[PDB]
Amino acid sequence: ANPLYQKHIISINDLSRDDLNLVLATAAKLKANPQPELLKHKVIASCFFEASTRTRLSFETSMHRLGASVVGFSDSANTSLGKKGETLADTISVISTYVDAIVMAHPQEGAARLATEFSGNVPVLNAGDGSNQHPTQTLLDLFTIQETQGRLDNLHVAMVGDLKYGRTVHSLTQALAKFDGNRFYFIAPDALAMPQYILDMLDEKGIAWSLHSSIEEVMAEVDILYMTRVQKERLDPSEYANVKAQFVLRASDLHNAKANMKVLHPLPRVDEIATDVDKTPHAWYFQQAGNGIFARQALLALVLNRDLVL
Amino acid sequence: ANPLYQKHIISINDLSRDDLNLVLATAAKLKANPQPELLKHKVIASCFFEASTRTRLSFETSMHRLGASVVGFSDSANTSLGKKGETLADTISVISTYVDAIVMAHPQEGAARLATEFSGNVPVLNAGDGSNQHPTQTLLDLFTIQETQGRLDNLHVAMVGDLKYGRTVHSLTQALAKFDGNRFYFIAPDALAMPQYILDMLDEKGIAWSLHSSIEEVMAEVDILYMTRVQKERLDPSEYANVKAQFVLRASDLHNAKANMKVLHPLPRVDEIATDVDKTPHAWYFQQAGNGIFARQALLALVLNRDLVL
Amino acid sequence: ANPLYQKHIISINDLSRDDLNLVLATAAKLKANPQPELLKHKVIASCFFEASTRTRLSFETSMHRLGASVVGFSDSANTSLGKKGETLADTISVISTYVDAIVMAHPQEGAARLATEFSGNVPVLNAGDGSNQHPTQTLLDLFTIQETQGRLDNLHVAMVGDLKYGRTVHSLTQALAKFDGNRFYFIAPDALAMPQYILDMLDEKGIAWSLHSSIEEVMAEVDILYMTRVQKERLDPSEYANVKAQFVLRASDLHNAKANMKVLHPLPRVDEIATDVDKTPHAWYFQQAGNGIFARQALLALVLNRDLVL
Amino acid sequence: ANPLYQKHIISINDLSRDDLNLVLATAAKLKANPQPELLKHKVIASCFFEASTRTRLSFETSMHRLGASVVGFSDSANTSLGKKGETLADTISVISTYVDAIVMAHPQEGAARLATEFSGNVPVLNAGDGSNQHPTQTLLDLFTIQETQGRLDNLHVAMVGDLKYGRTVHSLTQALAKFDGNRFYFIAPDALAMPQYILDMLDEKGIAWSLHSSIEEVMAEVDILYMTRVQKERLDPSEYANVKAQFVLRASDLHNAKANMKVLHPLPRVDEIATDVDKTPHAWYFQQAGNGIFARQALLALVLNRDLVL
Amino acid sequence: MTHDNKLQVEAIKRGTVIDHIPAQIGFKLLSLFKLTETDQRITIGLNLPSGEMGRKDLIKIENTFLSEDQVDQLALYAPQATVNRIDNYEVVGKSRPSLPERIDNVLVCPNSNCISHAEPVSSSFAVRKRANDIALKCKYCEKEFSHNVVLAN
Amino acid sequence: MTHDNKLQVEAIKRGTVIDHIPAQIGFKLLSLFKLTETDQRITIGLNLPSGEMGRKDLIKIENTFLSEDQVDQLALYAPQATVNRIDNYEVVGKSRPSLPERIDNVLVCPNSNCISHAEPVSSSFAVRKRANDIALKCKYCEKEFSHNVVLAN
Ligand SMILES: O=C(O)C[C@H](NC(=O)CP(=O)(O)O)C(=O)O
Ligand SMILES: [Zn+2]
Ligand SMILES: [Zn+2]
Repeated sequence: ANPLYQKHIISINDLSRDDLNLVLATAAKLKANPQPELLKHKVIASCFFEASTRTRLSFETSMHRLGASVVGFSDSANTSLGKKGETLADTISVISTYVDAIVMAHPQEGAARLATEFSGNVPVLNAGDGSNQHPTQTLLDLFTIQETQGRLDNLHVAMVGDLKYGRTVHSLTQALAKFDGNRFYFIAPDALAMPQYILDMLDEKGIAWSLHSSIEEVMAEVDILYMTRVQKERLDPSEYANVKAQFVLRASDLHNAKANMKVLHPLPRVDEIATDVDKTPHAWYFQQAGNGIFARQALLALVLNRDLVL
Repeated sequence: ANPLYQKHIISINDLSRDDLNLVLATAAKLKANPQPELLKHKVIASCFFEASTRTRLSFETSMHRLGASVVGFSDSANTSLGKKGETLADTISVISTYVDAIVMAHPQEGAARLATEFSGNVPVLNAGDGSNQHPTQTLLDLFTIQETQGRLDNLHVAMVGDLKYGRTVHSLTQALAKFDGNRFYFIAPDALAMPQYILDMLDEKGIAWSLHSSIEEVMAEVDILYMTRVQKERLDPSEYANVKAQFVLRASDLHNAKANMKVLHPLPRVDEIATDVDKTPHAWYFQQAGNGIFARQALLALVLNRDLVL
Repeated sequence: ANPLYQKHIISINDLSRDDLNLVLATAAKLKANPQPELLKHKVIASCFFEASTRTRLSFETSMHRLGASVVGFSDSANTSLGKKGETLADTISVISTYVDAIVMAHPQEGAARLATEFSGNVPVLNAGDGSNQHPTQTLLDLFTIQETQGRLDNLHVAMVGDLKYGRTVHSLTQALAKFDGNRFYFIAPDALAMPQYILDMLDEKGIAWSLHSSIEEVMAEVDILYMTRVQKERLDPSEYANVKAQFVLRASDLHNAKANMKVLHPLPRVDEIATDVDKTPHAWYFQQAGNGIFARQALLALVLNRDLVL
Repeated sequence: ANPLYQKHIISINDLSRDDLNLVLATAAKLKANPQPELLKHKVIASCFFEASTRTRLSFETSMHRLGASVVGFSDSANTSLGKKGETLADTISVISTYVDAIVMAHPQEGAARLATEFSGNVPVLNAGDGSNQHPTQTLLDLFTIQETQGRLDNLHVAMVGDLKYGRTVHSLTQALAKFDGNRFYFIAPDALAMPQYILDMLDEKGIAWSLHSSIEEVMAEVDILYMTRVQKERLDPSEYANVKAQFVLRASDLHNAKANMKVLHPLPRVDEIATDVDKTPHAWYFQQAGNGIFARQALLALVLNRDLVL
Repeated sequence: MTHDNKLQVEAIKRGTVIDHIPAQIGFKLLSLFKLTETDQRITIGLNLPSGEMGRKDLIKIENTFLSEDQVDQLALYAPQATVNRIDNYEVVGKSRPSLPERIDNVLVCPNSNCISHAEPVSSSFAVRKRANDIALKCKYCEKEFSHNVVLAN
Repeated sequence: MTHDNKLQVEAIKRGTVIDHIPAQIGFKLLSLFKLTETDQRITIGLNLPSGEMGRKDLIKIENTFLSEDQVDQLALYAPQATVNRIDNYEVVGKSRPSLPERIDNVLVCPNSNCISHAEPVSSSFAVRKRANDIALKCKYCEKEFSHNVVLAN
């Protein structure tokens, strides 16, 4: 049965153009006629080693929207699974003999990957592993994009903000280079510029991209404006002040945005997107979040379900 | 359909004499023949921004007793929804696009009200907002009163304890002045006396009330003795010692209590009610707590359910 | 042998009119002609179990300005004393074997005195024992008045702020209550009223005092305006703002004050005194603060030197 | 009257070529013939709101080696100052009434100076105000160079490490920028580059500087190799390891260095300098560290003694 | 009113004129209710003697017509103030600030814990007339407060 | 003085008439410089039509004269405003705003860690005109920023 059936969703690099598409068709279906007891009797482990309430609450809602039971923890504070030498492997080993699938966010890279080497037959799912992958957000982005733009090809995507350290933005890029004809505009502080490996990757794809210094520049050509927050802490309170003013989206900036242009942001936003934007039809963050749901049970369904009946 | 259908239960001042009555009839019915799958497929968000285990555990039991699914957090420690400028509005905005209704306790006044301005079509429910409202406790009190006394009219209610700072006692008062012929006896330390606005309100209602200095005074006339704990911290360890002895209920004090008189206390009690009282038929705190359940699903049912079929 | 020789200064109610004068009298000479080698070869233990950096630094400077050595601590993190259960009685018994004088601040009432029971021949000085006493502070308060007003007898003293829980004013009233014809004006919110015992104590010794609603009422007849700080916590954060504004000194309010009129504040101040009051010549809390160094010096001088050749 | 009399040393950009010499000149004499009773009867408040044990101990030893008394604190746990909201302006105003000099380190920029506005006639010394200044440190840096190299003019100074966020080097460059013919070699990773303003400031005063990829390039022409520590956090823990190894001194790298070549490091060091570099005669950061005691002494001597009979 | 001193014109074509504003209050009205945001000719008179008082602030907002709402907001600051509608250079209608029943976003809740503060919500107080003064109850914390305090907040 | 008050804005005897203030700025001026806090008869014209600037602003501050300094500070807001000295019905001296060495109190500091933000400390910035903009450096953090930045926030 299904390609993604019984698979471990860890990195998006593992996920083919087709896989994304598959996920994407399912998500659209569960959004249409939701099937509440698809995971009936399954028990999922929501192991939030690094808490991520926004994400924890999302995934769990998803689990519940398909009638699945949930057990797990959040924040490694309660989690007495922090003895002196309590290895994640040893934890995963035991959890496997309790649950049907495990959803996990860890504060270190590849912990989800390691997790699978000890999960036995239980599929593991990465709700984030350090400064590496966060597959689920990417899938939630792509769906919102496709659902708004009507496609995932030839888009003029505008990424804004912390290009250098931004977990999500890296994966988003990765996904869209898996498609044909996308043009990227990278607007960011030189202090926080997109990694050369990404750019290096994009060239091999024969992918046209560009570095910009201010949103205005690409206000008009954009269809999808992805925004991210500028983590001040990785900046001097002063340079962050010269830099700030430069990269915040106000709605006055929207007067150029073509009709279909949508502004996304993994959330939370704070300084980067003003309340003015909130009211304009171009504003999509909150919607983007709601869709975190369908992209999520879509994945869950395919993974834990053989036949994709919808 | 139903008056309270799709409504936001925030403040009891919003709630009419009739509304309370409605809630009160439903609660009595669900206590009679419980309907376990009334909220089947609904997903509720138990957002305990300020933890309140007693209350969290209660509401959630309620949610489960009507077959509803639950997602949420407790204590804003795990809740990584505490970034630098992470606004409650922005949180509520996203949560709305996940759940069916939200139950929340916040450490600040009107956060539940604000919550509704960003909840869209999702009803919000106040499990407490600072030093303001706590509708649910009041409804749980009133039911226990009605269930014990047989009515909510002409009662000689005796409030005891921290009248000045006591969240609950203020709302309880508010509710009973919505009914006819109740007489109130306010016994409290002058340092912790009932706010003049409340008293001011009660006069406009043409409501007879009285200030007393020791329970003995009204031992006999009372039907309902509401007790609350004296928060020592808002007192000098010494004045609290002169004051203490004065306001604790011992069972020897009960020899006068007429048969039907019941002693309620939102709980936890500590110094205020002795173990002696626990065994006397006049003792009702624990019962009062159990009823937190029916008053709670009664509300939940009406709110999230169009027709009130029971 | 001078009166204050080898005695522990524990309470203000321990010192007579005579002893208060002798202490205010010695301080006058020290502030004039210094004795830097007076306490040379002395070692005063400075023990602050209650971190009181402000009080401490003054005591410690006082110490070093008399030629004495210091060893000690602050809080109970910088302290490894009395963790699982070692007693204070034990600590003292140990410490009073190597030092020459013990200055200690403790969070519990009566600590100071309990220490005098185990210190043997070593003098204990009280920097503060919770809500109880703090003579050293009063002493300086008295020296600032005597010095500004030229007399401790026949005064008009206005005491504004948190009168009930203010340990400093309770002390000042009793000291001032040992000198002829003082008249007092208590200006405090209903909830922070000068506790009755004191009020009784004044009445009994034929001493005039009156309650006022605003400092404005008495600016004219006032000589000394001792203001205190209302810790908002002792009030609900909403209750605070209503009466607050009735109790905050601004330079405008200063217009009808006698020439000699001085405003005092133990410190720290936060809102009760406008910064514009600093440029006004009546402002004297900082000069008050410095006199703390002589009051404290005088004391140390008297308790450790059999004869004060001054 | 000597130049530096009763002045607050706040910024390096406050001191002239003349003042830098006079400070480095006095230190030379103190290191030779000591004046232990020079500041006897002095009380310098040592206030560290930013715990800087290393910096502190040196200042405090400097103090005691001049005969002065000390009172003070560290962190803000050992401190009960400015909890709910007392101001720094207030703290100073209080403290500057009993002490003779105030040495303070603060985590916020400009604290030092704000203190000079409220200290009245009392000199403020800056041990450090966040990313801003720290003259005392530079002073000693200058004294270590002058002393090792015999001159502050005509040098080859290599500055390796975290150039952008390093407060110490920004200062050293400006001081050195007041003396003739200094040439500079900046060896720093792309992300930790000597911020442009400084670069501008050099260019403007005809001063030679160049960017190099490795310390190896210049070992030969170098006189002073001032190395700094790259706090890995300013880089992702993975980014750190790639360029890291390009910026760590080992005794092998030392082979082509001039005789006089000295390696400096403010301390602490962690990886940037191999321990094998300690046995090499160019290593001078510890000797650098000790000269901190004279630089600081000289200062204290100049700011508190009208005439330095030396 | 309109400036027609010894001999000098200074009359508006069309629009609203707020007169009899207590002195030192005009600017507040100006900022508070952001009467400045416009692109129309606005003429202000600071401290102008009248028979009704030897000082008064006077604002004329050309081609703008204050809704009965706006007019009523002026009730907490300039009640004696009159609001005259001009059209064709003559008063086509006088009206006075009646005390409202709800004051929006120009007041600040005194309650320091009130959710309002940190958040993107516009103030709102249930206005109610009582004994000594007007009580203003916050929509959020539901705390009643003497407007004396609220304005002085 | 052309003083063509056929209807728009007055003219006085003594005082200062700040003129050619550009667009909305005027309000900023009054606000920032507290030119409303005086018994004096200020009289403001806002969005006053002037085809040579489109719409400009005028603040007439009767019997009041600004110092070379008080004038200077206007350089950042209304660089081309001609301050006027008037003490006997006609102009006794015009004035062009000239950049000043320092700018105290009016500004705020872009660097949040500036101790300046919490204490009773009036802001102060040295002005340095460096090509295509103006650098302002805090008296405190000693951190230099573009006036564009210092002005935004
Ligand atoms: O017609 C009117 O409204 C009365 C009129 N007076 C005014 O309008 C005076 P004002 O300019 O103060 O509104 C007049 O009779 O001249
Ligand atoms: Zn409020
Ligand atoms: Zn600054």
